[PDB]
Amino acid sequence: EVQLVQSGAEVKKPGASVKVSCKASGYTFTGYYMHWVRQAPGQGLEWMGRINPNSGGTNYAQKFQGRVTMTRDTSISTAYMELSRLRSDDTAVYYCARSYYDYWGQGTLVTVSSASTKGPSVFPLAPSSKSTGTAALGCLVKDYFPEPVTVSWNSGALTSGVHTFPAVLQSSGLYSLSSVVTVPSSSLGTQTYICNVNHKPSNTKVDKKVEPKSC
Amino acid sequence: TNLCPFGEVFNATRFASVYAWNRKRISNCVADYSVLYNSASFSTFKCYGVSPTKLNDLCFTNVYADSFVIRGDEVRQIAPGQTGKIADYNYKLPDDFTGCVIAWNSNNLDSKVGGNYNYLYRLFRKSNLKPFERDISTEIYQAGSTPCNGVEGFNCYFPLQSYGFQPTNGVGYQPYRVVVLSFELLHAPATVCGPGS
Amino acid sequence: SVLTQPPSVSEAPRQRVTISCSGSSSNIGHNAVHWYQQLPGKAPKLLIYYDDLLPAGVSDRFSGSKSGTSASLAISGLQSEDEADYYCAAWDDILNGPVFGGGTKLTVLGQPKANPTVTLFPPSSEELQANKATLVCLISDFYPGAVTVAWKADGSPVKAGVETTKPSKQSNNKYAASSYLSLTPEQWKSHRSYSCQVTHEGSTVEKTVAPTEC
Ligand SMILES: *[C@@H]1O[C@H](CO)[C@@H](O[C@@H]2O[C@H](CO)[C@@H](O[C@@H]3O[C@H](CO)[C@@H](O)[C@H](O)[C@@H]3O)[C@H](O)[C@H]2NC(C)=O)[C@H](O)[C@H]1NC(C)=O
Repeated sequence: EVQLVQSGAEVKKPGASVKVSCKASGYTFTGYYMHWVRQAPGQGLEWMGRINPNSGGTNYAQKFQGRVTMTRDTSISTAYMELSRLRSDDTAVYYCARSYYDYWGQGTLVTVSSASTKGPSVFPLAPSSKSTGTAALGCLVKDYFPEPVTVSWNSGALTSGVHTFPAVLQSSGLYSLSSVVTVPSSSLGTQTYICNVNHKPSNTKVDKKVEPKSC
Repeated sequence: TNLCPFGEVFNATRFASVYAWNRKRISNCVADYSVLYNSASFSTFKCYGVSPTKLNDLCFTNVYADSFVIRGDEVRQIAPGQTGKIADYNYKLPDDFTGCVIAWNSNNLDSKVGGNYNYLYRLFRKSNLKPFERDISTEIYQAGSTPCNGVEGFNCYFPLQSYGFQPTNGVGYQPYRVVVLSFELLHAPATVCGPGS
Repeated sequence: SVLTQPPSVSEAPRQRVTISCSGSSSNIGHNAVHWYQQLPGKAPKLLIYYDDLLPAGVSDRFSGSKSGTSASLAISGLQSEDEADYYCAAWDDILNGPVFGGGTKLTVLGQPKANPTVTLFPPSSEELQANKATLVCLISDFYPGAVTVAWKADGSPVKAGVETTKPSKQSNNKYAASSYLSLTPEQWKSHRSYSCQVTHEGSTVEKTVAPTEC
């Protein structure tokens, strides 16, 4: 069976460089082209370049010319992709793929962020203009690193209508997410809604009361 | 009393892939075609240029038995004037064919639980086959402007593909063994004759 | 991206869906099209090569064709395991390399279609006092889980400062997504209105906020 096994997830600062490896098994390494394809989180596939593992000839996408180096070590059937002077928007899952992408590696996550361990700050998302029939409210869990954060509501007593979104990686190199709850508007003057935010990578734990607002 | 080694062809334990189809010359022997033609074992038995019932009384300079395995819905391609990947790139019969095409379902022999990938066929060729031509090459097929230089990639495709023979498949996708008998009458002493010749 | 695919398609189980791949003379016109299936959270896999050929072990429910500068993938006997993003690719003679389509998300309809509810939150008083301004557009309870989100400030499309999550499954099995517009307080107060526009199954809903009103 053909297999392409890649090295593990990387965290790099902007300006640094990343080298990802791809070990081939189950075929003649020099008989098939190798490509590198990247995929930013939630986006499409993007071809970076290719290397002939027999001749060692390389060909790169224009936008990576001067920044990427693709090499191969035939003695251990491994292809390498080195991307230099990393930018925030190079955060992606990077894949090696053989021939006309007829076999793919499992992918290597590279996260480019200048950030250290940091707890979030929590802001309230207040409901408005609903008297007595449903209202959305939530909390914005902002600027934390690394992932992940946990969010509950009223120490776990409120789960119906609760949804916590996946995080986004901001240009800052810090993560943010939101958690929302949908509730009856006629419950706002009485029921108290507190989001409990726990960041286990740091040791921050925050409780933020979300109350209606006075326009 | 020299009988022809037909059992060596029909009852052979393994058959060739259609792209590398086997040919056996039959010579200097007595052949009972009646037994084959009248055997219910063969689901396909269509002759061209000859009557099957007359074979037992004819003599020929030579007889060729070509054998291979294909898919059930590809048996129709083993006939004069057919088109398709089998007729075009693997085994071609001339328009003036003089012989018989015999075929029988081989699911119990050439299928394996999970797929038998031992039987191959040619899917790419810059050019159709000539009648009775055999092509066993494996050069990478260059579908574009750029040369392939012995490496597979975009527009650079290996020319053979493997059949997936699983006992579960419909009849159209099960393996069929095929034997094509060609009857040659050349300016030389006839050496193959039927018993009642 | 170089090849254009529909962002989204859906069909009921056991039916037939088709996914189009649109190119130009330099790529599809002269080169073979290929199709890839990417199951959620997994690596892509080859489905079709050289326009219509199937790799060993790929079900014949999948088929492909090319006509002119366009290609299509057809999936018959739709199964729920077919839910995935599908990408086409072909060699392009002008750019001297293989180009991708943007990808198509396939939904196999296993529940009723449901319109998104949308809430656009303005920056909080607390956040503004921290000298930040994030507009937060939350989208929930929609099916199939495929949306396009667009931001407009007054009359101009806003591309910079926008971050959007891919639809995520809710506890009730409908889908939800989030979008952020991160501004400085001065940018926030310099426009009269902001709007988050959510397109779902050909329908576009819009919510707006304004710095002076609530
Ligand atoms: C390929 O191999 C098979 C099996 O070895 C050959 O078939 C068998 O041939 C023998 C002798 O001709 C048959 O024996 C006879 O069976 C009949 C049944 O009515 C009986 O009346 C006779 O007294 C004699 O015992 C045997 O039945 C037959 N088996 C089958 C399944 O047909 C076959 O001839 C071989 N093919 C070639 C081209 O040599």
